[PDB]
Amino acid sequence: YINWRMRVTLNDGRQMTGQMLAFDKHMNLVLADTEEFRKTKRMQAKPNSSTTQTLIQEEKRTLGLTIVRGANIIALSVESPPPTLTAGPGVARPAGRGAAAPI
Amino acid sequence: MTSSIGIPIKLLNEAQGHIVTLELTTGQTYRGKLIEAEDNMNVQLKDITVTARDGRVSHLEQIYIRGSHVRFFIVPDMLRNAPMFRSRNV
Amino acid sequence: TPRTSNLKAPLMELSGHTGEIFTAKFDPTGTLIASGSMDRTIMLWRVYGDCENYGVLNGHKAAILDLQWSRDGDILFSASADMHLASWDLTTGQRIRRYIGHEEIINAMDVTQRGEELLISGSDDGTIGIWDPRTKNAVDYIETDFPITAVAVSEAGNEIYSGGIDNDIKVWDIRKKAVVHTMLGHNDTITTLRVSPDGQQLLSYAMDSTARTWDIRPFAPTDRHIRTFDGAPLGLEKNLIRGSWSKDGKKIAVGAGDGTVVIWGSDTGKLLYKLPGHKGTVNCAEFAPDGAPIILSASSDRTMLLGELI
Amino acid sequence: AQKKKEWLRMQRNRFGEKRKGGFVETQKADMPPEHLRKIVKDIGDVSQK
Amino acid sequence: VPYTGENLARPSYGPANPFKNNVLTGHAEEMYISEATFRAKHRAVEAVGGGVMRSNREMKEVNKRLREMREDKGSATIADGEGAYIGPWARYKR
Amino acid sequence: PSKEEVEATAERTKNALAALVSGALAAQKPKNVQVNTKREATFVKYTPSAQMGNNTKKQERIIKIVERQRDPMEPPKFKHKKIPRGPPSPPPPVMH
Amino acid sequence: RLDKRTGKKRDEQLRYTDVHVIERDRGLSIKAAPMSLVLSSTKGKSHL
Amino acid sequence: WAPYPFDRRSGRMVRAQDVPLIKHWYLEHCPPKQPVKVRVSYQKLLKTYVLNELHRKRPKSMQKQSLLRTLKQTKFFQQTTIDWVEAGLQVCRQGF
RNA sequence: UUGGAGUAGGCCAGCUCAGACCGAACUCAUUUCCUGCCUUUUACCGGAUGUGACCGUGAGUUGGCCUGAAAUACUCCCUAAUCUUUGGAAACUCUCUGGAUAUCCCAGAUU
Repeated sequence: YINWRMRVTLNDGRQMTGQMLAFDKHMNLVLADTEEFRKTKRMQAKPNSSTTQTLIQEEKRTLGLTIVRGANIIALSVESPPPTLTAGPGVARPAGRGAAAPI
Repeated sequence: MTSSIGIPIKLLNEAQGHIVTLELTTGQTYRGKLIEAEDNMNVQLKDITVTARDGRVSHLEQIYIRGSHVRFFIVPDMLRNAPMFRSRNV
Repeated sequence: TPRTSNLKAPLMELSGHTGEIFTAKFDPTGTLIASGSMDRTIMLWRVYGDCENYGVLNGHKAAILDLQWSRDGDILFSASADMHLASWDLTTGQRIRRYIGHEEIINAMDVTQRGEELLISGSDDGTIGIWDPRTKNAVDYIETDFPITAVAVSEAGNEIYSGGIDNDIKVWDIRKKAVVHTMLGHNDTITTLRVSPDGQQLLSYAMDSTARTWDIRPFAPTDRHIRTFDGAPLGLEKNLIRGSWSKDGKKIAVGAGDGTVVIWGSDTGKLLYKLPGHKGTVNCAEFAPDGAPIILSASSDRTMLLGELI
Repeated sequence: AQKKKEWLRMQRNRFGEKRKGGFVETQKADMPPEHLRKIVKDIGDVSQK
Repeated sequence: VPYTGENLARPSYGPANPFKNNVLTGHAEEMYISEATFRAKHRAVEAVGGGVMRSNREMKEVNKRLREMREDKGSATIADGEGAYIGPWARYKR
Repeated sequence: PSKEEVEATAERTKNALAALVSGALAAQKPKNVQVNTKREATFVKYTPSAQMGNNTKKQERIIKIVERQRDPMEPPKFKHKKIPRGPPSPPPPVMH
Repeated sequence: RLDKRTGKKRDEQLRYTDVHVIERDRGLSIKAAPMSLVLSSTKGKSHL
Repeated sequence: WAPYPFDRRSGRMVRAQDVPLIKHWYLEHCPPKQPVKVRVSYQKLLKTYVLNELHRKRPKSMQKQSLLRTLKQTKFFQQTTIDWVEAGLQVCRQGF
């Protein structure tokens, strides 16, 4: 499953997605073109509605080539897949069906 | 069964002399030149601009950080093309 | 005759096999021809542009009696008298794998063009084999008492039409491993079994030189016949002559032992064509699947004729 | 039953691997040396008609 | 055309001659068949027993009478004298 | 003539002359030993006519024709005969 | 491709940076010869 | 430090006539105090070696048919194993 | 540590490619010249220049033979004592900051 594009759940609930390159016995991941995904539960209170909207808003960050330790990994999830025949000795030429037998 | 050094630790050994950014599990973020690295992820750095979640912006020189207290490094993009990531045909 | 199709010539030869050509097919796109022969090779030709031989597959220990393009057009399927089947990658030209377990010569083989992908291998040990094209072992096999020379898979993907030396077209259910009904009328061994492009009629040519079209629709009368066609004699060779349907289903073509391809109208019954040009038994007569009036004949004079219908 | 036997025999004869060219092929084998000895002794000085 | 059915269906007009072959003795054309077909048909004509319906046990019986008509093959471990190996050079009694 | 007819005639004439070159090269230096063990048979469908009196329709024949195995050591079998020249083609009218 | 070599030629030194025909025939270097290579240290860091 | 092929421990086998046993005698410097005839023979063997190397031909070679294998393909030649003296007597009598 | 696809050795024959070192070895013929010896030319002399043959060689591939082995066997790549893998957790409260702002609630930080 080397080079498959994967998403990683971090210890503090963060997400680390991108193109994984390597792993070892301690489950430490070399992960290319990495995007860190963060969730915060905001109480967006509209000025007209008294009910504060509970919304888990999403914020982005780019890091590139990353190396995460296995002591802080939780789970490993699939994100997405990564983004000799010789010629013959035969010949071809025009031909006709010959003279059909007149029946 | 000789203890082979893992590819992540090999990439960390490649990353010395470059500018790396370390995020710890104890809340600190360091941007600095990786001077020294070990097989158990203990790292000695030079430049280290500091950034935490509570906003502890500071600058100083020389640090030793143990590998158990860290979460993850970020290393330059060009280290993706290291020779360790090319499959040696055996 | 003026030009009808987009060919370099109105009719032209393809040669280079050193043995009898037993089966020839078409790309689902209609741009590639794959032919297997007595000389244990498969030749891959390009129809359009310059008519160029572009591939040879060499993995089989005996004559290749069948080969079938997949639903996409990158995988080739070979049934061969070395008691094997084979799946071939037509990008690297290598063999993907071999399918092993048949105890006699495989005469027929079919893949499902709709739904899940399966392989239908009838063989002289009286065995139909249902194979998955990813595992080298058979998913299932239905055992009969007579050698089977022609198989076909239905549109629904659960019915197997099997013809053999018992002079009957048997319709079996895959999940039940039992014949749902037998279809009689022939008196010599069935050589081909082709379902219509719409799936409403069945064509069956046999060794009595009669090609029969049958009503195949599930709510049909007791006699599931339609029509009988004469004029395609089988000569001295007892080959497995395989016919085909046109895309619109109006015409049927069957190779003859005189070197001719006899084309009838499926609904009217007139002898629309008797095409000469071969010095041996025409083993295969195929229509272009991409709406073209193109007929390909493969014959045991080691040759194929690509012609247009005018 | 007899048709089945005839069909099986005909197809095994035609499409068997042992008869790739129509016939059973063997390797060119070595003759006993006395065959050549007798030939050379018999023809001699090539003086007999 | 001229390979369609209505072209082959029309006959040649006019009367018939009241009074062709490739060679001087007949018509000979080049044909392509399998080697096994020619061998099997030539064998069916040539072999005395081509046809005549017969299973394995009575064919083995005919082989047994044919074998006991022949001379004794001999013993291969006897190198000299009576009982010496003659083998396939044993002739049929007549 | 246009390039199409010119190149078609070039192909036809060079195929004929290539056959002649192959024949001349075969004649010029023989290939030491003149044997060919790739003796592939030719099958002929021969339909007999009626001859020598009787007019019964004989059964048609399938004939296997194979080249005969020739001794590689055999010299040329027959001498060459010097036959005088035949008459020329009929001469044309003299159009003076 | 050096192991596809037969005769006395497989006993020849490779001499990669000797490319002058004088260098090949005399068996010695006559010119300076630059190369740029990626070589690894003991710790595993590649340098140019 | 032994000369070829004695510094090897594996190799390919060569033809018996392809082993020159005394070639290094005249590829090396001649011993001191030879007769004039021996020195002249050394120099002429050197001349033969140098002319062999200067005219070292290596053009393209096409499909070469082996004579003995082509003869072995036919029915007119069989194969056996005999004493070399018997083969020499046969060859001499045949040529006679 | 495992899966997937594979199946031995010896020999024979065909085919394709390879001199550049196919060949750690060495011949013959021949075109065009120049030289030598020569009454004439075959056969010769010995240099150049090309051009062919012949005695051999290697690799790949296909078919066959011989002795076996018999799902045995072999094969390739591949995936509890501190620095990770035998958890300093769990739970709740207080304080502070922001939104709401009269509170409840929640996010972050800290104990």
